[PDB]
Amino acid sequence: KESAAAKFERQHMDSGNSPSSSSNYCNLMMCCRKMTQGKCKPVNTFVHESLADVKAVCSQKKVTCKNGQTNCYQSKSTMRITDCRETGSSKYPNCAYKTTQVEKHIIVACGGKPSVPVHFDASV
Amino acid sequence: KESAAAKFERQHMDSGNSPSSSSNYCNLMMCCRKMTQGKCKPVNTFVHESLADVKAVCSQKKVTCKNGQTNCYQSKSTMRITDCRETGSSKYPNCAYKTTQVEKHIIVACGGKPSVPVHFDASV
Ligand SMILES: Nc1ccn([C@H]2C[C@H](OP(=O)(O)OC[C@H]3O[C@@H](n4cnc5c(N)ncnc54)C[C@@H]3O)[C@@H](CO)O2)c(=O)n1
Ligand SMILES: Nc1ccn([C@H]2C[C@H](OP(=O)(O)OC[C@H]3O[C@@H](n4cnc5c(N)ncnc54)C[C@@H]3O)[C@@H](CO)O2)c(=O)n1
Repeated sequence: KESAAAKFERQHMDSGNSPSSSSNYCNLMMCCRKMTQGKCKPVNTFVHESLADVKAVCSQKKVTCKNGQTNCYQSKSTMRITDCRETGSSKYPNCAYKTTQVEKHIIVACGGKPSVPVHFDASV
Repeated sequence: KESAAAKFERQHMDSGNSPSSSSNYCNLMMCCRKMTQGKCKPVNTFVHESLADVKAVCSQKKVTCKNGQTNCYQSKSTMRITDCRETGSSKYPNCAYKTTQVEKHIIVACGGKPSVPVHFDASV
């Protein structure tokens, strides 16, 4: 059972965050986009550019993926992205992430026809 | 099954939003804070201030609640809040919300011993 006071805190209190400064962004989105089911996905980047701008990376600088595969492409320009990384304290099922906003080039692996991103490799 | 290109979109794409402009803030927070289990809570306000600052309202301008109850209090200073309201297409179990950030005085009902917030009444 939950107190009326505890209920007010759960429903109405979000001290330290807001839609214009959401440090809980990754915590929310990783849960929402289903990357915390069964285990916490360790790292995940969210890209804030247009889908067409990202599909287009498949047409830019060919590079080698981190593991060595050779179907990766580096974006010509830096992109507005958000890095989500588990915190040192993160313990499933309470997956915790550090939200970091940055502008960097991205490298994805592309596949199929036409060639579209099917894996996010790195941010540089 | 889900395709690799679809998986990539679900995991890495969020054009039009970011930790500094989270228009999906409400959609995310209403689900997280448990206000969409069963049905979609119609309206809800999130307060981005310290718990101390919100509890302190219980010591401010006594006023009558919307329904006529008289244990309501209005904040002397404005507060950073976010109004979450269901949208036209919102229908359980797919709850959708319009996020609106504003700065207004809040009115809450206080109760218990000691007196603390137990209900959010309105903003003004
Ligand atoms: N800055 C970073 C660094 C890492 N990451 C993430 C993305 C990766 O997940 P995901 O994009 O699902 O990719 C993993 C899936 O992709 C596939 N995959 C891996 N390498 C591939 C390749 N070269 N070509 C095609 N598919 C590949 C299979 C695998 O299930 C994860 C592990 O590398 O780390 C990130 O988001 N931001
Ligand atoms: N702009 C708005 C408009 C509406 N709302 C929300 C908050 C209300 O939820 P909640 O705070 O749980 O309040 C409901 C609970 O509060 C209690 N309650 C209602 N009035 C009370 C009062 N005057 N004193 C004590 N408890 C009261 C019991 C009930 O379970 C909900 C329904 O009015 O709408 C909002 O957040 N922002």
